[PDB]
Amino acid sequence: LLVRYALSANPYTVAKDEKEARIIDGGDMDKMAGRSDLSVLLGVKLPKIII
Amino acid sequence: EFTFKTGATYAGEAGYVDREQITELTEESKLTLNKGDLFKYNNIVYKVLEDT
Repeated sequence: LLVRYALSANPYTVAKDEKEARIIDGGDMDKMAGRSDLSVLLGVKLPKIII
Repeated sequence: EFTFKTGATYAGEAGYVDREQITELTEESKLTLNKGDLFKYNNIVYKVLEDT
């Protein structure tokens, strides 16, 4: 089975240190990492679950 | 392993045979990674953005 998708980032999400540009590739996560505006992450620190 | 337990991915760039060549995250290997080169743990593969 073969499935093909795009999985690109939303616009207005220019990569850091490049900023002003017009051919931004919204697929390379390495440039887009953290440089988004429509999604805000927040981790949580909790005690472990003993197994 | 159960698909719905690990959360890892094998179909795609991660691959399975590819995981053989990937460096293993160890207490010694942590202070050697650089930009680019991947690393796996619990058969979940990451890649390092920021150097060291």
